[PDB]
Amino acid sequence: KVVPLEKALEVVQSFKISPGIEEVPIEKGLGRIAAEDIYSPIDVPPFDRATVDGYAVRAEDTFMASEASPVRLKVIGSVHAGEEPKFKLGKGEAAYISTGAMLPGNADAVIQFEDVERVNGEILIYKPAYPGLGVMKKGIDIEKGRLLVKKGERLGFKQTALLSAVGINKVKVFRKPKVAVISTGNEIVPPGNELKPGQIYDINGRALCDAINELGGEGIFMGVARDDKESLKALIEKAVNVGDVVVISGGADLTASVIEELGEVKVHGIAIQPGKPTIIGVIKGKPVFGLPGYPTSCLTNFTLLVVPLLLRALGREGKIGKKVARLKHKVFSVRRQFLPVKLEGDLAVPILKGSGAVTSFIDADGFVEIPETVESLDEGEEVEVTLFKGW
Repeated sequence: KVVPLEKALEVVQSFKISPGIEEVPIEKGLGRIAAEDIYSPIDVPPFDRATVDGYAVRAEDTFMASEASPVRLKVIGSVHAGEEPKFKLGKGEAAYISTGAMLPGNADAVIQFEDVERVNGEILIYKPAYPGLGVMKKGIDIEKGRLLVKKGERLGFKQTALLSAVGINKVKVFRKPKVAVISTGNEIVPPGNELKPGQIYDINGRALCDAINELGGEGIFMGVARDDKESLKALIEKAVNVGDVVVISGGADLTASVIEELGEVKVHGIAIQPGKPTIIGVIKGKPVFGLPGYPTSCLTNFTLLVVPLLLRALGREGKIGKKVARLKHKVFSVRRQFLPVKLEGDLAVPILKGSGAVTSFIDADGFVEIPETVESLDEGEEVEVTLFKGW
């Protein structure tokens, strides 16, 4: 019973994963996803600071200053980096102050060191200053209450430094959605083991787990399941207990039947190429996906069906990377299909069968969706390409 992609998409949208929220020290925030917006808790700078070395003054005391009749101010103190001024300026009084230091009480301007003449513990001013001169006022860099980090934003070194800059040492991030991954096939064996003729090593299990780790979740490899009822049912049961989501690869009706008896199968077959036999169900409230065994097909279906679910769980609901490009060759195609392509600059190079399953996986940078109609893609004509994340 094949159903359109849109329906399968609506079904996944109906699912909702809530990994929960946790607080981690700021030094452990790198790579995590912010669970909610974060607004600056303080003004930056947190006080009026001098922007040059010179003399803090009450601007008004310099209004009558002229080259002919300079104003004379008495230097009564000083303010250096890190100090909280414990005095204020009276009329006709000034204070030496270094760049970055806090202005003493009543001061509203700083006159550069070179623009005054020092005499007997006093200074001569020949030009009137104005409030704000030589000063970075409190909150002019970043106003208290300003949005610093958005919900769903990944914390890179700039974000963690920013939070540190405003005194934040604990941040609320989404716990990593756990995805239990299973590889199915009588020919599959885990790496490290010796191969017997006829067997191959798992590739999708590791690929899925790490892609999941990369997007922000926690990929847990449950292992390899033989293509039979007992083996598969036992592993799916364990997967359902350790993860919030279960993903199985091994296609290209046993898995569907196992899911059907452990829970419910919402989708069984999708009107697309590849992924025709793709399964989507629910066991004990947890989404379960049965994807194709062919590497690029598993990757394509993973991106189309599982990624949106995971992104939404991380408040990234709608974070798919797309890029336009022109084909390097003509493409013939029947049913709605997604063609794996390699991006060699601004041109999309269609990937072929004979190149091999692994080589195709390596070369696939993304896919181009060709309408259920059909026709030919011809050369160039620019096509939208959904990329397979990155790195």
